[PDB]
Amino acid sequence: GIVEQCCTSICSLYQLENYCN
Amino acid sequence: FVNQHLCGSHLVEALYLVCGERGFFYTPKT
Ligand code: NA
Ligand code: NI
Repeated sequence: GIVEQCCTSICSLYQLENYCN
Repeated sequence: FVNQHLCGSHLVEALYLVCGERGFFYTPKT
């Protein structure tokens, strides 16, 4: 998931925004 | 914005900045 993707690869702030409430 | 390499607590800092007062969920694999 996003926690693993951001750390093993890279991720964008727009991907992170999907986890806001 | 630029892409990110974020592990551990650095990812939660990034979620905090992105989401602000909307809040967020931090949901690692188990
Ligand atoms: Na970005
Ligand atoms: Ni560190």
